[PDB]
Amino acid sequence: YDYLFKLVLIGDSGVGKSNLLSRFTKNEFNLESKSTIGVEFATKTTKVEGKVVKAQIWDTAGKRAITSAYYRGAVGALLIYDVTRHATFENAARWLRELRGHTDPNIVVMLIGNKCDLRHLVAVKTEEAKAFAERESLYFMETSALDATNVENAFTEVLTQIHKIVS
Ligand SMILES: Nc1nc2c(ncn2[C@@H]2O[C@H](COP(=O)(O)OP(=O)(O)OP(=O)(O)O)[C@@H](O)[C@H]2O)c(=O)[nH]1
Ligand SMILES: [Mg+2]
Repeated sequence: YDYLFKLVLIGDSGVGKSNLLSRFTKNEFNLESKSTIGVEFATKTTKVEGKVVKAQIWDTAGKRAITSAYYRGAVGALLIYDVTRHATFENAARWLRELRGHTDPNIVVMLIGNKCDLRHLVAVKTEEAKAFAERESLYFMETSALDATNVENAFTEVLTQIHKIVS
């Protein structure tokens, strides 16, 4: 734990939060996936622009005054929606204002369109998502936990920019 960056994943149920966490930390995809009970953790150590960082990534259910303990100390946040279900992207702003009720204004937040491997079912055009990120100063990437496309880039990018702030 040279420096340990706590990151929280948030977003509605079944957007792929847990599988995202699984593919980044252990490189595996839980097909047999159940809704997350409580909060689960997973760490990974990587070196961002030349300084070894430990990420300590928190995960919970999309569904208890545990929110404050959930967000406490988070210096990063992945706002995940499900590219194929427009209702997941719509209440991302509602996750966003909860995430800013319980964190610092300078947290590094990436909006994430997960499941980009389901190309024939995409219900969210990337320019409405890019518009929402522009409007809110969010980073943004499309990802597939199933294919691993952009998962590492999503996390390391967050980690790198966290590093630039506190370095
Ligand atoms: N095709 C495809 N399916 C995915 C992808 N990521 C997740 N899924 C599926 O979507 C379902 C939800 O996965 P989870 O990671 O458990 O969903 P979640 O966001 O963690 O939901 P909660 O933990 O209950 O809040 C699972 O059945 C996955 O198989 C993806 O990238 N591509
Ligand atoms: Mg889960």
